[PDB]
Amino acid sequence: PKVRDQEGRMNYYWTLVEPGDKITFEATGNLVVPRYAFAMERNAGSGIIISDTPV
Amino acid sequence: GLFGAIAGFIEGGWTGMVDGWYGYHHQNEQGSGYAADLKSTQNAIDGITNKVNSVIEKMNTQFTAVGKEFNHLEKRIENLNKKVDDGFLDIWTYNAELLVLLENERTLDYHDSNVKNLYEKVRSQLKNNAKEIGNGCFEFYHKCDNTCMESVKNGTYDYPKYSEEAKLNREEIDS
Ligand SMILES: *[C@@H]1O[C@H](CO)[C@@H](O)[C@H](O)[C@H]1NC(C)=O
Repeated sequence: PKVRDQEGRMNYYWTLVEPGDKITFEATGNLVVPRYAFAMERNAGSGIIISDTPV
Repeated sequence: GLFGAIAGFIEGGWTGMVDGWYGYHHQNEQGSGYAADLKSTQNAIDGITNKVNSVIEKMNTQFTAVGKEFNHLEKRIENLNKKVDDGFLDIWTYNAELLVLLENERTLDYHDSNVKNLYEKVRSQLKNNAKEIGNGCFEFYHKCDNTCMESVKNGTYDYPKYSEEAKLNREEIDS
């Protein structure tokens, strides 16, 4: 069924690559390749507040 | 109250005593006035301050984000998370409400005990030299000037120094 004028669908995936590791993308079609990644260091705790209260 | 002094055999408090929680009221030829017993008041302030700090400081928490997010097929764990949040709420609400109720009763009792003990200390000092006229008051059988008053409020009352003068006045008035 059409959602935003689209009868097709697109699934989104993610993964965390450990330092020094290799990630391989291989396809014959239908792949939405990454362009920008993010090198990051996670903290411990915190969450997501959903509110209209201003920062 | 529990010790019978505050709102008991001492019916009311003193608005004219501003320097402490418990104290004395005196009257003699030189006038009248109010003075707090600094020793007992300072002990109560130390105890009540410690009581407040204990109730607050024993609550030490760690960094924590309570909230969790679950999708439409994770309803059971969403309800489990809700059960945990509600269970802590009920435990903390119930304990906090009751702790305040019980500690307020003990605090009012504690003040009642201090007033009771202060009266008993004076009564044990004065003995025959004064008459208990009620309402936490003593009426001396001998003139008690400002210096004599200071001895009582300081716990340094000399019973034998006035014992014979009080004895003569006590024995006549009772004759
Ligand atoms: C009050 O009593 C204390 C008891 O230690 C005594 O040292 C002090 O000298 C007394 N006060 C006066 C003014 O004598």
